[PDB]
Amino acid sequence: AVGMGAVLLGFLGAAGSTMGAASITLTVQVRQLLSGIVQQQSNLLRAPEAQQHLLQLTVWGIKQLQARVLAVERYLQDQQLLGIWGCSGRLICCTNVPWNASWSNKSYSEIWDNLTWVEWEREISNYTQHIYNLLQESQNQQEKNEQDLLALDK
Amino acid sequence: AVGMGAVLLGFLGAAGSTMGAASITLTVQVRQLLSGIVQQQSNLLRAPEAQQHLLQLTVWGIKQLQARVLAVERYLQDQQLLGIWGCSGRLICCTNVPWNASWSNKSYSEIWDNLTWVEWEREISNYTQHIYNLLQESQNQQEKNEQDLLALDK
Amino acid sequence: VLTQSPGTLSLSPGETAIISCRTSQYGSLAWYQQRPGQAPRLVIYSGSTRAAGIPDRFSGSRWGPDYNLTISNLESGDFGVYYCQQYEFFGQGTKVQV
Amino acid sequence: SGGDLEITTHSFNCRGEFFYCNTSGLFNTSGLFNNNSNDSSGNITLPCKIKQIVRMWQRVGQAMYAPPIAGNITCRSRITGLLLVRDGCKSNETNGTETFRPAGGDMRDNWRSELYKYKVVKIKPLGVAPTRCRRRVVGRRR
Amino acid sequence: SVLTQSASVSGSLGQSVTISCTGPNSVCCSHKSISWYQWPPGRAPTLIIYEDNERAPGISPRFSGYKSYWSAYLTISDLRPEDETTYYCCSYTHNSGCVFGTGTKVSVLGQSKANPSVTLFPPSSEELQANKATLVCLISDFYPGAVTVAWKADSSPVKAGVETTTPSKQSNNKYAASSYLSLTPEQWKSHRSYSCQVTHEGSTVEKTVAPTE
Amino acid sequence: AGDLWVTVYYGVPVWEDADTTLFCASDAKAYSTESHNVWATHACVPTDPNPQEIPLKNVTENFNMWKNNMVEQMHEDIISLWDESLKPCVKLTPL
Amino acid sequence: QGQLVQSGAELKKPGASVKISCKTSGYRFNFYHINWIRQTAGRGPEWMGWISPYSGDKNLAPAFQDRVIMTTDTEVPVTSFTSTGAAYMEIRNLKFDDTGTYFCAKGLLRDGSSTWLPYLWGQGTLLTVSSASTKGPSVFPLAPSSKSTSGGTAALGCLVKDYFPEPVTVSWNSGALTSGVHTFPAVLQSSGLYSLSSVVTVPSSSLGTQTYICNVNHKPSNTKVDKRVEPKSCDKGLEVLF
Amino acid sequence: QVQLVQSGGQMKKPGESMRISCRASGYEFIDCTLNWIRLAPGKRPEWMGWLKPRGGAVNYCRPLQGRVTMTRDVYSDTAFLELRSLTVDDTAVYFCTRGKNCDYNWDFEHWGRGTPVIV
Amino acid sequence: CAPAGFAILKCRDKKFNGTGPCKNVSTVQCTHGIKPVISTQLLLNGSLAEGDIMIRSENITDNAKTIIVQLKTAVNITCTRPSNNTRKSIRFGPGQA
Ligand SMILES: *[C@@H]1O[C@H](CO)[C@@H](O[C@@H]2O[C@H](CO)[C@@H](O[C@@H]3O[C@H](CO[C@H]4O[C@H](CO[C@H]5O[C@H](CO)[C@@H](O)[C@H](O)[C@@H]5O[C@H]5O[C@H](CO)[C@@H](O)[C@H](O)[C@@H]5O)[C@@H](O)[C@H](O[C@H]5O[C@H](CO)[C@@H](O)[C@H](O)[C@@H]5O[C@H]5O[C@H](CO)[C@@H](O)[C@H](O)[C@@H]5O)[C@@H]4O)[C@@H](O)[C@H](O[C@H]4O[C@H](CO)[C@@H](O)[C@H](O)[C@@H]4O[C@H]4O[C@H](CO)[C@@H](O)[C@H](O)[C@@H]4O[C@H]4O[C@H](CO)[C@@H](O)[C@H](O)[C@@H]4O)[C@@H]3O)[C@H](O)[C@H]2NC(C)=O)[C@H](O)[C@H]1NC(C)=O
Ligand SMILES: *[C@@H]1O[C@H](CO)[C@@H](O[C@@H]2O[C@H](CO)[C@@H](O[C@@H]3O[C@H](CO[C@H]4O[C@H](CO[C@H]5O[C@H](CO)[C@@H](O)[C@H](O)[C@@H]5O[C@H]5O[C@H](CO)[C@@H](O)[C@H](O)[C@@H]5O)[C@@H](O)[C@H](O[C@H]5O[C@H](CO)[C@@H](O)[C@H](O)[C@@H]5O[C@H]5O[C@H](CO)[C@@H](O)[C@H](O)[C@@H]5O)[C@@H]4O)[C@@H](O)[C@H](O[C@H]4O[C@H](CO)[C@@H](O)[C@H](O)[C@@H]4O[C@H]4O[C@H](CO)[C@@H](O)[C@H](O)[C@@H]4O)[C@@H]3O)[C@H](O)[C@H]2NC(C)=O)[C@H](O)[C@H]1NC(C)=O
Ligand SMILES: *[C@@H]1O[C@H](CO)[C@@H](O[C@@H]2O[C@H](CO)[C@@H](O[C@@H]3O[C@H](CO[C@H]4O[C@H](CO)[C@@H](O)[C@H](O[C@H]5O[C@H](CO)[C@@H](O)[C@H](O)[C@@H]5O[C@H]5O[C@H](CO)[C@@H](O)[C@H](O)[C@@H]5O)[C@@H]4O)[C@@H](O)[C@H](O[C@H]4O[C@H](CO)[C@@H](O)[C@H](O)[C@@H]4O[C@H]4O[C@H](CO)[C@@H](O)[C@H](O)[C@@H]4O[C@H]4O[C@H](CO)[C@@H](O)[C@H](O)[C@@H]4O)[C@@H]3O)[C@H](O)[C@H]2NC(C)=O)[C@H](O)[C@H]1NC(C)=O
Ligand SMILES: *[C@@H]1O[C@H](CO)[C@@H](O[C@@H]2O[C@H](CO)[C@@H](O[C@@H]3O[C@H](CO[C@H]4O[C@H](CO[C@H]5O[C@H](CO)[C@@H](O)[C@H](O)[C@@H]5O[C@H]5O[C@H](CO)[C@@H](O)[C@H](O)[C@@H]5O)[C@@H](O)[C@H](O[C@H]5O[C@H](CO)[C@@H](O)[C@H](O)[C@@H]5O)[C@@H]4O)[C@@H](O)[C@H](O[C@H]4O[C@H](CO)[C@@H](O)[C@H](O)[C@@H]4O[C@H]4O[C@H](CO)[C@@H](O)[C@H](O)[C@@H]4O)[C@@H]3O)[C@H](O)[C@H]2NC(C)=O)[C@H](O)[C@H]1NC(C)=O
Ligand SMILES: *[C@@H]1O[C@H](CO)[C@@H](O[C@@H]2O[C@H](CO)[C@@H](O[C@@H]3O[C@H](CO[C@H]4O[C@H](CO[C@H]5O[C@H](CO)[C@@H](O)[C@H](O)[C@@H]5O)[C@@H](O)[C@H](O[C@H]5O[C@H](CO)[C@@H](O)[C@H](O)[C@@H]5O)[C@@H]4O)[C@@H](O)[C@H](O[C@H]4O[C@H](CO)[C@@H](O)[C@H](O)[C@@H]4O[C@H]4O[C@H](CO)[C@@H](O)[C@H](O)[C@@H]4O)[C@@H]3O)[C@H](O)[C@H]2NC(C)=O)[C@H](O)[C@H]1NC(C)=O
Ligand SMILES: *[C@@H]1O[C@H](CO)[C@@H](O[C@@H]2O[C@H](CO)[C@@H](O[C@@H]3O[C@H](CO)[C@@H](O)[C@H](O)[C@@H]3O)[C@H](O)[C@H]2NC(C)=O)[C@H](O)[C@H]1NC(C)=O
Ligand SMILES: *[C@@H]1O[C@H](CO)[C@@H](O[C@@H]2O[C@H](CO)[C@@H](O)[C@H](O)[C@H]2NC(C)=O)[C@H](O)[C@H]1NC(C)=O
Ligand SMILES: *[C@@H]1O[C@H](CO)[C@@H](O)[C@H](O)[C@H]1NC(C)=O
Repeated sequence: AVGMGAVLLGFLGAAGSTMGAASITLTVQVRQLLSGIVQQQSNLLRAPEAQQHLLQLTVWGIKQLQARVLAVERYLQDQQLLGIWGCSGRLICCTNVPWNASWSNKSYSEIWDNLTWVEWEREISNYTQHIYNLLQESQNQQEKNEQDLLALDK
Repeated sequence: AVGMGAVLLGFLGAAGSTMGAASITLTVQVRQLLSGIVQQQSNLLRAPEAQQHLLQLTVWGIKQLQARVLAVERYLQDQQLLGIWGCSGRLICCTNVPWNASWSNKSYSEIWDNLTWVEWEREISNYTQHIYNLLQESQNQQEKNEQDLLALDK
Repeated sequence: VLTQSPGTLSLSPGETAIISCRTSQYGSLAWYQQRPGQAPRLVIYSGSTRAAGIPDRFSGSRWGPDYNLTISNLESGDFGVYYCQQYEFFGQGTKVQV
Repeated sequence: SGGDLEITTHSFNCRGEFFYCNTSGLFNTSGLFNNNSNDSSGNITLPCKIKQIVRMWQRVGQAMYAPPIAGNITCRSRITGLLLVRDGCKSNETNGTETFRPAGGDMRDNWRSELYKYKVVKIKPLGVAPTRCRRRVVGRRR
Repeated sequence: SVLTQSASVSGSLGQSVTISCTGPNSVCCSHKSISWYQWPPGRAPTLIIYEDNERAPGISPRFSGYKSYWSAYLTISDLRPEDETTYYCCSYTHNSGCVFGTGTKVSVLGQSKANPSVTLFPPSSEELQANKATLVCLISDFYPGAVTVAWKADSSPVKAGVETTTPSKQSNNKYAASSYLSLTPEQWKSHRSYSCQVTHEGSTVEKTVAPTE
Repeated sequence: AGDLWVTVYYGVPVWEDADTTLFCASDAKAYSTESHNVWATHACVPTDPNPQEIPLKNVTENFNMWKNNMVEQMHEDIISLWDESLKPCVKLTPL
Repeated sequence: QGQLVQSGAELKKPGASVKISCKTSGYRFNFYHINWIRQTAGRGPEWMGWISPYSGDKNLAPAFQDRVIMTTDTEVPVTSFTSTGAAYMEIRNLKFDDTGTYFCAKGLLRDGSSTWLPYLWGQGTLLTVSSASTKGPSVFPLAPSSKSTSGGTAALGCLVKDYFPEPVTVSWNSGALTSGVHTFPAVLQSSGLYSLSSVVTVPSSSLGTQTYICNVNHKPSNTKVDKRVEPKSCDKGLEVLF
Repeated sequence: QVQLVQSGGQMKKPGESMRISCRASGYEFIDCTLNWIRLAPGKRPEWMGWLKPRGGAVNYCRPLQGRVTMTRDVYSDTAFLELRSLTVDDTAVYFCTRGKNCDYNWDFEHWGRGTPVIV
Repeated sequence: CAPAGFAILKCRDKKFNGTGPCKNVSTVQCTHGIKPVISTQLLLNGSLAEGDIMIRSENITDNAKTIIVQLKTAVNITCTRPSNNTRKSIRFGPGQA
């Protein structure tokens, strides 16, 4: 177990660690999704305007743009998803959806004190998108209930 | 009226339906804004790296990039707007702004049980951006009031 | 390196034939049939995997040093001599004829 | 055993001029080590051939003319690995042996030679798991 | 052990039965976590309970746990033929080895009965070629296991050379034993009738083999 | 009226094997802008002075150098840089 | 899926040294502690120590802190979440009453108040510390015997005699036949030797056709025996059917 | 589909040489490895050597080391093989052969039509 | 370098075979400095093996797949074109030379 300042530097640092221990490092994985791995000892000037010639159409030029856009392309998908689950701006979000033993019948400690996330995500590999569908179906049945409430509410 | 799992598949499915009924389908319209229309029976591998030649500068290559970026370009505008209205991460957001009969003087049911959204948005077509301006002006008069509060609060 | 057993064995269109092949060291084992005029056509290559246009009649099997090749419903169009390949090493060969 | 010059020789460039050195000397064999009283051992020199009009990657890409560098040139590289290929057929089981020869046909092996220790993965930040926490007005009695 | 659990407890099939564990303030119980193992003698144990309240994976809710300030307990309900083994408790901390209990053997009352399947064999030619010949008798598939032996050569109580084994439980959930008789081929030829009789809940069945009768 | 619910975590430390576009980063030590390189072009982003290599404790990962898109990526980059570099240069066909 | 396999049985002079093995498989080795427990002669079970394959952190009971020596090998990765590993225990200066069944057992959890807790136990490894020498199993075959002759059933087997120390592992038909087999225990005779019997319950029909062979072995005396059971019975007990 | 059309089988005499071509189609001639497997009366199908048409890289079978010479015109997509010091025993029908895929040469799904040389 | 949300994994095993598990891994966003050397038979100016010299192949038995050797200690090779060749510019218009 390391310090709060090291946690920031340790991208994928709780990969082989137990699922419960991984939660201190949620932010550091998130930050990587757009900015890549964090830099400590050196922090150069990352501002705009570094293309002073026709170099934006070269091999690397195109490649970089593709990598830049893909990076945000993907980030938004993850956000939009969390959004339509009603978990916007939450690194840990409780839902209305009850867990299913068919998905997994492990106790808290059988998971959180015994499994790594990739290990567990491999167990839930099959039932994942279906859950993603319930998460979203829940959110709707919530929005429905609100309009329901706005009707009785004069 | 269809099932929770069908609601997910029915993009623009409450288009001709009454405004009150459209609320169960808010998430499904949102998801389309970035990922397009959902796919059910088939879900292929949409990962990166499918451009193995100089094809990124061709007709379709450029066209795709334009469509990809425009898609997120627009998504953010809708978000940033909701954000500066104080409605971030909300599919239904209450405001402080009172409704104006000049905008519309229909009762709840005269709208929600009688109109489709596009039908209604056509009625409010004129007074919309002005509202968008009040929504934002409200948010500011809120932020002002908070700093006001932080001053008296020692 | 490959002792393609048995030596030679021809039989009727009804009886289901079986050809085996011993193995020295590990490696993908395939089979080919040399029909009249034609070239040795690939029929079974990885072991249990069939080639392009090969019917269910042909079926490969077994684990370890030995490996089998089985076909029922034999025909005059299924005549010719087979071979057992491993890397660049071939087997003796076994045939079905008149 | 054969092929384009670039494949049947050691090819490279020093300061821009492209070389084709006869690796025959490097592969005579000399496997049994006696050392000969540490004699007959200085440098081992390979005849090199030099060419200017040059086409890499075969068909993809055009032919290049390498302009000559004026004056004599010499570069020193460090040999960090080799690309070999085995002659394979049935031979004397006891006590026979296999022979190896150099190969340089596909440049991808040069790239595999350095990249072997790397692989790229995609990160999957979303994760889902059971918990005794419900939504709305409850997080288990509070 | 210092941590003393009960000697032996009796339970009734279908119902419950409890096992207690206790010792001085040191080995128990406050600020000490308690576990439970079923430990079928001759086989590797099985963890039933580990955090007093908590059950190991795949364990039935039948087995339940409770620790008071001075004692640990272990309820085991819907009793079965497999629960006739001996169980163990243990007191441990988050960073210290287990302090196993004294052990508790369990009896599941009100279960069915079975009769000892005898199979008497003669001393083979190899034995008779030594010359040292021994008789081989073996009872199996019987319970309750509380049985007793009585060999009879010409209806006489035999003493020297007669070795019996203590009855062991089986995969058939029943108890089984075995007894021998070491003599010479000269004695074997002959002393009337060499009988192998054994008793169980009154039923004293006999399976005899002799060289003449 | 339940016991356990789906709980959603963002920033979860998981990865899957993947093929993607890789851009280039150069050591930027090439002072001379005049004498510019065919592979380390101006489009290469400047290197990090400190290359941060994070040890993945408790992680065992399978590799296979013989099925690695990186080399095909690297290979096609190489031959594309070489082509782009003589694209502006003078044709010698009168010879 | 996990699996801990211990070493074979050993017979040691009192005052001698010995090292017991524990080869793991099916799970990540360094993820869990390996424990050591022994079943004493008259002291029941007895946790000796545990050790972390990952950190090397040991915890030895005061009793053995200067008697036994816990050590481990480095794990060999098999899959992303499985690895082989080996754990050891050298209990030197072997006193008496050390004769018993020695167990290794992997921990329960990876983080919590019960991480090291013995969950997956091994096979055991019977130790016999003694002056007494070693003696092999005098294997003889048992003739066929029909118990319920009215139906036609019967039983055959092999008798293991005059050996020490325990144990003896029997098998049938080169280690293939499993149905009807039944290995009985044994007792300490006056001399000191042990002696068991293994029965495989099969009728008197497939006698002259099917083959039955007892594959007996004894690791302490290092013997491996194969015996053919003779299909013959000159007695009034079985001779009814024919 | 791919196909490997071949030359006509010439008539030869011992102590001489022969050259038999093989034109490929339907695939990128360079990307995949081509072999030469001849078939004589009764003997196991004899592989002589593979040819990687990238840089003419080759690997000949031991008994044929000295006589065999596999080349290619990468422009006409033609595969060439010369065989000097002829014998009545090395007489056979010749088949240029490429594998199933470029990841493995030894599953010869694609054979060329036989070329019959007579000695 | 990989895009954001992606990462490169570096095998730090000192006696690595190429395929299979790696006990010692480390994530990086960028590959270390790799010089694009184009050479044949001999691999020049590259990375030596840490443990000892290494042989790698998809399967050695498949003679049709290249053996890739990695030395532990490098071997200097010094090549040269020793002649003092003077060069001339030959122009053909407009200024093309
Ligand atoms: C592997 O690896 C290895 C290692 O790494 C490698 O090798 C390498 O290589 C490299 C490359 O190639 C190299 O480098 C090079 O070198 C060279 C030489 O040097 C020298 O000299 C110089 C000068 O120069 C001059 O001289 C010479 C002789 O000497 C000649 O040859 C030349 O030509 C020139 O001439 C001139 O003059 C004259 C008079 O004299 C006249 O006549 C004429 O006309 C002219 O004018 C010098 O400078 C140098 O010096 C250096 O060194 C020293 C020591 O030795 C020092 O003292 C000094 O300072 C210097 O150093 C520095 O740096 C370093 C680093 O580097 C450091 O360490 C130090 O400290 C310092 O800082 C000598 O002495 C040269 O020349 C070159 O240069 C060039 O190149 C580059 C690139 O590479 C660049 O950058 C520059 O700028 C230049 O450029 C040029 O060229 C190019 C091509 O080449 C081009 O591209 C450009 O554009 C330009 O061009 C121009 O010019 C030319 C001429 O030059 C012409 O042709 C054109 O047309 C235009 O006009 C470089 O530097 C090295 O050396 C090597 N090393 C070894 C060890 O070997 C290899 O390669 C590899 N391999 C593989 C396979 O990869
Ligand atoms: C197999 O193949 C292999 C590869 O294919 C073969 O490898 C080759 O082996 C050869 C030897 O076997 C190697 O040859 C060695 O070369 C060096 C070169 O140093 C000289 O050049 C330096 C830079 O160039 C200047 O000089 C050249 C030549 O004159 C000019 O052309 C340049 O223009 C440039 O000119 C400047 O300098 C001059 C003055 O020299 C000025 O007038 C100009 O205006 C310019 O300013 C240069 O830095 C050196 O200068 C030092 O040495 C001078 C004397 O030579 C001295 O006057 C200088 O003051 C200076 O000394 C001071 O500065 C240095 C700076 O580092 C300090 O370290 C030093 O202490 C002083 O403070 C030099 O001009 C050459 O020096 C070597 O000579 C040594 O080895 C030979 C071997 O026969 C010995 O016999 C010599 O005694 C000598 O030993 C020295 O070291 C001893 C200690 O170890 C010491 O005790 C001695 O007293 C002595 O100082 C070699 O000749 C060749 O490089 C190599 N090639 C490659 C690619 O590897 C291999 O041979 C082959 N084998 C077989 C079996 O086939
Ligand atoms: C590229 O090049 C590479 C090489 O560089 C190629 O790689 C290999 O490819 C092959 C397939 O092409 C892979 O598959 C292996 O196939 C083996 C074939 O086994 C057969 O033949 C043997 C012949 O001896 C036979 O024993 C086997 O049957 C036995 O088991 C059954 C079930 O018990 C029984 O019914 C039989 O009668 C046999 O058992 C009797 O006989 C035994 C004789 O020794 C007795 O010991 C036994 O008690 C009984 O009396 C079978 O018919 C197969 O064996 C291989 O299994 C390996 O590897 C597996 C992983 O792939 C692993 O899961 C297995 O457990 C086994 O591992 C063994 O060795 C390691 C060594 O450390 C141990 O750690 C293991 O625990 C295990 O050893 C124990 O178990 C043994 C059996 O009980 C026992 O003898 C031993 O003492 C230990 O107790 C494979 O499945 C092969 O994996 C590839 N790699 C290697 C390295 O070989 C590759 O193909 C090529 N590429 C291409 C495209 O071709
Ligand atoms: C391929 O071909 C190549 C070309 O032929 C070939 O390249 C050459 O290889 C050699 C190696 O064999 C290169 O290195 C040389 O090594 C000699 C031995 O090095 C030992 O000494 C080092 C320094 O020791 C300091 O500390 C000691 C502590 O007491 C002192 O006693 C020393 O006096 C010295 O003092 C320090 O402190 C002083 C304080 O007052 C200070 O002044 C002084 O400058 C210095 O800082 C040790 O570090 C080293 O040991 C290390 O490694 C071992 C394990 O290997 C560890 O156990 C140790 O703990 C330690 O980490 C060695 O014991 C050097 O003598 C030789 O000196 C040159 O460099 C020094 C500066 O370092 C110069 O001052 C000096 O003039 C020498 O000339 C250099 O400069 C000139 C002018 O610029 C230049 O022309 C010349 O080429 C050279 O660079 C040198 O370091 C050699 O440099 C390579 N040359 C080239 C051109 O590349 C290659 O090996 C071939 N490879 C193959 C595979 O074939
Ligand atoms: C990679 O994989 C590996 C393997 O899976 C992972 O390692 C695992 O990490 C977890 C969590 O760190 C471990 O669980 C913990 O185990 C310890 C065991 O205690 C041992 O160490 C004690 C000291 O620990 C410090 O020192 C060691 C170096 O030795 C450091 O490595 C540690 O980090 C600590 O800084 C030591 O005191 C103990 O020894 C005893 O006996 C010896 C011999 O007689 C004496 O010398 C000692 O004095 C002592 O008497 C012992 O050897 C537990 O202590 C932990 O329990 C605390 O935390 C639990 C929750 O996590 C909680 O349930 C416990 O009750 C306890 O709670 C703490 O807080 C309470 C708050 O009220 C306090 O009241 C309480 O007293 C206590 O302070 C925990 O169970 C795994 O064992 C370990 N796995 C292995 C195989 O070793 C690793 O995490 C993975 N990831 C990475 C990135 O590496
Ligand atoms: C820590 O997590 C691992 C999983 O990575 C747990 O291991 C798993 O345990 C179960 C039994 O508890 C093993 O078998 C199961 O069997 C039942 C039938 O009896 C079957 O229905 C299940 O699907 C499952 O197969 C399972 O194989 C095993 N997994 C592995 C990879 O070994 C482990 O128990 C957890 N630790 C604790 C203390 O709970
Ligand atoms: C999750 O559920 C499976 C069954 O779906 C559990 O399997 C147990 O297997 C043992 C084997 O002896 C049975 O006795 C139990 O009755 C089974 N339990 C159930 C609930 O059926 C498995 O143990 C459970 N836990 C894990 C971690 O997989
Ligand atoms: C190897 O070839 C080199 C060529 O430079 C020569 O000097 C050397 O004598 C040769 N050795 C043998 C054993 O042929």
